Amino acid sequence: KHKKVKLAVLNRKECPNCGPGIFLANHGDRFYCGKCHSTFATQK
Amino acid sequence: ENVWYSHPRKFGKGSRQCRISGSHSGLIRKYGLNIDRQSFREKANDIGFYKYR
Amino acid sequence: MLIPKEDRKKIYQHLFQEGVLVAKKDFNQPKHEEIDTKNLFVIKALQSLTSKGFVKTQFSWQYYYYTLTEEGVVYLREYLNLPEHIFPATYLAGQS
Amino acid sequence: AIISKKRKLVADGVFYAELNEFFTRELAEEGYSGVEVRVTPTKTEIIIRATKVQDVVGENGRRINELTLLIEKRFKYKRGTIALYAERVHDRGLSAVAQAESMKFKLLNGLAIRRAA
RNA sequence: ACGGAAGGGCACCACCAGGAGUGGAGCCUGCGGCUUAAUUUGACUCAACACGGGGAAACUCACCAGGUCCAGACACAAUAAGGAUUGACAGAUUGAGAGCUCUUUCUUGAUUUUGUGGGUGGUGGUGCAUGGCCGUUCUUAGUUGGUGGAGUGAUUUGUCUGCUUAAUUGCGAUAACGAACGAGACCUUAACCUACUAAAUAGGGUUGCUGGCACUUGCCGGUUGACUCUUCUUAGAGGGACUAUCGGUUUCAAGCCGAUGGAAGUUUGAGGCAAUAACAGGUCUGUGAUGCCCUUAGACGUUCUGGGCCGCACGCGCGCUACACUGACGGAGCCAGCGAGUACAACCUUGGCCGAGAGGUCUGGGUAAUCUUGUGAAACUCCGUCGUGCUGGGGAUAGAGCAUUGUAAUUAUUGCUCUUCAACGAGGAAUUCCUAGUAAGCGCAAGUCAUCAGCUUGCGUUGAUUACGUCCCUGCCCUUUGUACACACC
Ligand SMILES: [Zn+2]
Repeated sequence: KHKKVKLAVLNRKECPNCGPGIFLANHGDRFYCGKCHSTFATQK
Repeated sequence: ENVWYSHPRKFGKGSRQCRISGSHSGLIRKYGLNIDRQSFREKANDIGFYKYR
Repeated sequence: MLIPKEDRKKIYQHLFQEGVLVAKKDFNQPKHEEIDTKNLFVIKALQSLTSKGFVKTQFSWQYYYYTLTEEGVVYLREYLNLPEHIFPATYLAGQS
Repeated sequence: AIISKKRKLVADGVFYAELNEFFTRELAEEGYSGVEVRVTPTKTEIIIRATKVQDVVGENGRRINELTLLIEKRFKYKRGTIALYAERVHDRGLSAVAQAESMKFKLLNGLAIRRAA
């Protein structure tokens, strides 16, 4: 188990599927959501 | 929370249960009672069963 | 205990109107009867109540019973914010 | 409905058997011999014979008023169909269940073993 | 309390007169031993061993092999949003679309996570810390107290020479008189009632409408068309039995034995309830019945997934099917009683089609003297085929496929179809159960049950031989005797 690597103030574009609700996660050409488990592939 | 946390328990001995505690052995299911044979002797005359002969 | 606090206030809600809760002993159930929360969520909520004053309860025939004391009515008025002349089950609604 | 007559007659006995068991727990402090159910049309008269009658009722409808709501959620009933009364016992000497509660107190308090008998 | 000491009694859990057989064979299933990573634990003479309602495919499940989960209630306290911590597809990962995490930077907004207490959970330890309930001493005849007597006293007679009884059951004899509990009485069930009280959910008659038939009036019917009733049938409410009436036989007492009446004459048959006093008999593996010891998150609590409780040179215990001609293999004939049974589930399931079977399917009816159901079940009856040869008797081991119940049948679940066709020519010492609708053939139903009787508890068909007595054997009750025993001859 893990402490979650907690770090506030972090630190981008809103969701296509949902409204103004969740922000995307930036990687080396890789994306996934927070609330709607994890449902992205292409860059946005 | 976790996905797999059950088995098809709609039949057999594991799914069936008594009303008092929950013993999976010596279960009376005749007339839809569901009270095990140890506690049935205790609660016989209250339900209405008697030892006539 | 790990209960998002939207669900926990709905247990205090439903207790306050009727004044009685008859919870089954069955853990790992989809949702509770009448109230729209889990059975493990409901039992652990009323389990935490018993430690800090209240609540009159049993462990008989796979049926947990819960009926609030006089001080227990005062505790629930603080969180839910209802002042006086309310539901519970100390006095009747009218003719009953 | 529509259920057979043999099944409902046995189910009637277990319904009472549950009710008698819970009132042994709930009315342990206030005295309790038993329960007598009489299912009339619509309503149902549940007569609880006990020693301390006014304490079983409570403060003008509190103990019994809460207990009537409990029986509804257990066995699925509406407000009006059940009425929990409280009547006195026909003597303590013959009714041998009353002596067990007095003896249970005397051992829990700390009284003599032989001289209680 | 014992006695390898003596009188008098009693029991097919003893024995005589006999019947059926188990111990022999093959196989089903419990217990050992062996076996094993695990082959889960209880139980040890009658009173362990088809017992735990124990027929485990996963659940069950206390056990291994390898993993997940917090379900750490709460008292107070360390970060207390410059996050307490909750979730997380994608492929390395992983039995594995378990975020199990190690690759990841989005979520989530005080529910908690992190110390010390504090628990809750346990088919964890102890039946020799206990309670309830069951077993056994024993369903045997035995056990107590009130006045009066005998004893300084522990105590004792009453509770007994006899004769009866199934029985301290009763007659009679008397420092004994009356009394209670146990048994007997009581309660439940099976018989008898053409007399009451009754019913198209019970069956019969009058008759109609009608179907066919022998051709005279009469035979078989098909309808819940009509009218009416109570023999069977169910079940209220009563009677019937009291050893009755005689004959013998007894201090010619209490009873017992031979007739006659009677549906009934062993307490009229069988069970149900069951005294004081005990055992260190069984159960902590029915339990939010439970003392305290252990176990208290890297979990003996848990939860999912494969595997085992069924391994096989070998012993004993109940059991099933056979060792055939009183029989097996064919048709034909064809009769019971106890039960049981879904509507929020998937129950019993006729009638019609498909199929050599098992079983597929369309439909019902039934919440049940209404439909399954007349549960036309077996053994039996009667003509044919084989006839005394391990044979056509017997069915075990075997292989292939066709069905069904299941998430799953390979460690054949279960049934079916042809083939494979053995062991055993009435069983050695020993040994169990049994006095009449019983014994022993015979199947049926229920109980457990998603699917599985070679088991147990209940029912009705077929229905004997042989006592109708006794302490010789094996043990039980009293009296009289002896004791250096009193956790009492282990
Ligand atoms: Zn999204």
